[PDB]
Amino acid sequence: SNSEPNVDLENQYYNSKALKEDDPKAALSSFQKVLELEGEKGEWGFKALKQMIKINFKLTNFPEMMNRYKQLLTYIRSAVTRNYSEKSINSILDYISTSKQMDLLQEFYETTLEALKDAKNDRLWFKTNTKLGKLYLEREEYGKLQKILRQLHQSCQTDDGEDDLKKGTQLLEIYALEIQMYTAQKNNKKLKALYEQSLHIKSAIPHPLIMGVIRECGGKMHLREGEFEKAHTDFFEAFKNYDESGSPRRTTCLKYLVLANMLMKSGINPFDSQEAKPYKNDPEILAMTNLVSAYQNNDITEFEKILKTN
Amino acid sequence: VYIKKVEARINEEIERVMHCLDKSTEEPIVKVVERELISKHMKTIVEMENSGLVHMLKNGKTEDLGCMYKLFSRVPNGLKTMCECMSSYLREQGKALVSEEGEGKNPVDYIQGLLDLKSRFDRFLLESFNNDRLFKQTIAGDFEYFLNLNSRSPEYLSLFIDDKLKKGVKGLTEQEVETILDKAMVLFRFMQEKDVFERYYKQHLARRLLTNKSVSDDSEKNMISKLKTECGCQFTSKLEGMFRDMSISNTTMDEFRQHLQATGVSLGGVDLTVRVLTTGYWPTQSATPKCNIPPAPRHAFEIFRRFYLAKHSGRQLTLQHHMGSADLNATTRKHILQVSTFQMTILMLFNNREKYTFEEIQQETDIPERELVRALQSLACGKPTQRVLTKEPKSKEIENGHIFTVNDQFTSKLHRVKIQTVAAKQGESDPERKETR
Amino acid sequence: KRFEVKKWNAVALWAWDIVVDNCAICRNHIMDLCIECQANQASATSEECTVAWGVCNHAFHFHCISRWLKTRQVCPLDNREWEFQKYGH
Ligand SMILES: [Zn+2]
Ligand SMILES: [Zn+2]
Ligand SMILES: [Zn+2]
Repeated sequence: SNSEPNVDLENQYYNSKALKEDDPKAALSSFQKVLELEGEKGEWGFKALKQMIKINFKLTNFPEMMNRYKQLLTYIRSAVTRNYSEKSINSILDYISTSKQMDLLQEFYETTLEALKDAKNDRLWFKTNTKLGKLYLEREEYGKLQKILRQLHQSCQTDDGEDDLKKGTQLLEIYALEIQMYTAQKNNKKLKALYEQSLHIKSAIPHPLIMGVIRECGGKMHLREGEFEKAHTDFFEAFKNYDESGSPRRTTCLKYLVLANMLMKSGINPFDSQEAKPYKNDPEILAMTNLVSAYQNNDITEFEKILKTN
Repeated sequence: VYIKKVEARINEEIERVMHCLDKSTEEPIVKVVERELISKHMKTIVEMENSGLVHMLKNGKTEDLGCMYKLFSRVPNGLKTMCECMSSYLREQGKALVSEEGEGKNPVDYIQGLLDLKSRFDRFLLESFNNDRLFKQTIAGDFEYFLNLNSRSPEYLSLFIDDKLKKGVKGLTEQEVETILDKAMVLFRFMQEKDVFERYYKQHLARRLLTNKSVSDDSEKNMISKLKTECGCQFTSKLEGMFRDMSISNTTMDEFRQHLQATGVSLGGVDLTVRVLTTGYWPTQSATPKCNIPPAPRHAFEIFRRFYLAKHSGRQLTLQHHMGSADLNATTRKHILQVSTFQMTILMLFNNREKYTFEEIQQETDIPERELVRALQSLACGKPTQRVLTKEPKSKEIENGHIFTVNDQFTSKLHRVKIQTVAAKQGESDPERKETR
Repeated sequence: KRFEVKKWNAVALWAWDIVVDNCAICRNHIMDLCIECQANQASATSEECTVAWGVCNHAFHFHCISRWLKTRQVCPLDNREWEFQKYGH
């Protein structure tokens, strides 16, 4: 196929990249000269600006880092593909997240928010809110998380309705944020409401972690009511999602699946091929494995001994 | 001009009868007169073909269709033949466009040309027919008829989406991109033998992802959302897991990056971004070959395999060469080359010792079949004036005893210069592709 | 050297292997016949008793899952409808 991008621009950008390991003051001027000589839109200059932010964040240079990020925000909506742009931006957001200047983190976030609003790119503005939302749940903040959830929900009404038919993808993130919200609060009334609202309209392509979290709440709700088949199914998918992603809660979710599997009065073994293999011999799961072995063998004396021992 | 004249005749007749006669005076006269005038004139004028119904629709006369709809609606059995003639014209237009005879038609242009026809007819329906249900039913039924005619069509359809997704320059705004693909699947619904279409659709979505990244992301999830809304589970869910495994790849690397932050890696592992996918969604390319690995990647793969077998026990990895890329730093300046995990073995042997031939790379490499030849020719055969692997017996065909050299090619002064001629004839046509079909 | 590799972006595929275990319906093993083949039939001549692989990547004896499909059809390890994607190992 081939397509002549530019001969001079790529040379000068990588020349500055070769000078990155040298003194930045000469390199950053060289990167700026690339941007001035960039002229036409800067797929390479976008990389140069991305590298400049990475370099400046090393030597604690925020003032122009966000000002050039605003240039990147305008650079998002000109030529660069959405896939590369938000992957670059997500890496920028993750790279800023490395330090602990949380004030600068959210100043970066709020500048990101309104910029993506302008170019009708609420797709990434939703993702940044989800990125900011997940961070909020980790440190238990709800004052602005609720505002985010309302704004994300506000972007999701089709005026008369409260949901779209393609933003069911978005409602996955919205409810997953709310699932973790009421996990700490232990609000069973909202937990079922979230799950019921989720189930019907969430039908879409989810992120594996989101699906596992949604199903994990459903298994808890079903177990707290009495349904064993539904709780077992929800724990099954949540553990399946955890395996693909790699969340540490997979072992804890497996314990949920084992208990639900034993509660439905079925001799079926909930390890099989789904629960890999080594998880049977895991020290935190070996006690559960012994419970399954005693449950299948109907050894009440051995079962009760394991209950008291562990 | 007759339709305007008869409309005026009705208007003056109804005006006279309500003002010069008694109060009601309208039911018997109007119905019989309207029925006779409309029935005979419509039949005799469409045979004449002198700017009748088919001609006044071909040139795009919005007013003529609008006045015809508002007049023929009063007489029963008028819309029935109106849609029948409209469907017949659509059939004639469809056959002249879905014609299969003649090779050399662009699949992207074929759908796009037909796509404009659907939008043009929809615009006429909205502007003139006032969104009549009968007209919508007939065009929907007609579109179901002429779209599933040819056999070689699901293959062409999947290529149309591939062109749209590969590059978005044509209509940079996502609204134009999404509209083209929105009503494109309207054509998809009117297609029987979905199994053969799915298999073609499975294969090319891999082809979209396995060459270059940075397609769209956000709309890629969006176009998947419409996919599950319209098709079903079994064949489509496999696709939705492929892009899901792409998310699995980076998330698995997020854990791998955490290990990179904790433990520093030596020269075997300077700069690695490995990827982890599941075989349950991503099909095998051709055979998952078993070629050799350069020593620096050998250590990197060994470290990753050891890490994956220690902290991620319960699954073992299989190495392959028909996937990925690399950045080969060459060295008057230092320009980094690019090899898509095909020439890495060939260049590594050259670094160990130059002046090799086809026999050298086929005896001490455990190299697969002609896919080597197609990969080998990516550096020598069919190359522009940016050659990174030259030979003295320059020929299109690849012989056995030919020596390879290297050229500077300062015309390729690009510190990261990429070789995009890797594909070339990878998916060639005729040799052994039709016989296995 | 003249050419040195700095970056590499290979893709490492993983597949659940050593899927030997137990046909959970028969509780004997993934192979070595089933309860309907070691306790039920005695002749076992011109017989088969293969494995049965589904869309959800689960594995059972062909005899065990087919008989389980009489009453229920929901793959008792989940709520999936258990399409039949393969037979044998
Ligand atoms: Zn069995
Ligand atoms: Zn059997
Ligand atoms: Zn299953």
